[PDB]
Amino acid sequence: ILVEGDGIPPPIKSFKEMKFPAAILRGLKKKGIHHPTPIQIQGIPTILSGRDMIGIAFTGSGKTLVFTLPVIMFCLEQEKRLPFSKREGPYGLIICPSRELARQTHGILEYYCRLLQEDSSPLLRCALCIGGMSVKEQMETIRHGVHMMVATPGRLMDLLQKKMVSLDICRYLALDEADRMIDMGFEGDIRTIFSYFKGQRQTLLFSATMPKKIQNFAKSALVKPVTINVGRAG
Repeated sequence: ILVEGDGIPPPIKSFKEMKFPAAILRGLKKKGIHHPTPIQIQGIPTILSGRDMIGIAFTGSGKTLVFTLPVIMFCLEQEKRLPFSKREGPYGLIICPSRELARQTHGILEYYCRLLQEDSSPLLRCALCIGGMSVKEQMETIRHGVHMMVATPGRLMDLLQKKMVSLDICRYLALDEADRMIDMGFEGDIRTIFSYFKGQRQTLLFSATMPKKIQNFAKSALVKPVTINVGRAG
């Protein structure tokens, strides 16, 4: 693994020392996840410190936990401090290239959120904003307020234009497969989405590749990120 940037938070070698709630630790074990992977060991402390992050990583590296477990922890703290109102949120947004990936990530979020609620946390609310859903479905969930939203870029753009969603309290934005999303034509939509932020945000970008178009994108999207590169082998 290769890490670049100033002020790199030290790596943490176990999930327990990363301070996840017990319900999360129990759920990792139920999923057979016992020890962290290299991008988790270095990436989770980076995200928990509040820094922006570039993860050069692909499926199999354990990237998904890097960008899903911190945002659940942040939302849980926020919901305790001040319960979310109807029409409030999202606080955290994950954008990905495909319906099947968004569904998968959303289900991961709801899994951990269910585990937390079975252990006397509040129930956090997670929205899926993709194609093949009606105005009806989407409007419904956003009516109750949303902690976390998982979206594909064209659908999110539609919702933002129609003022059905607002990014006014969104403080966390993760881009999963940013290379794939730009190759598929969504650069403009993603860049436009960033301009819907009225205030500051922590931005995470995950990509298996890093060609010049993506290097330039990341320069525009992120601020002083820590880069973590798992390597072509790992």
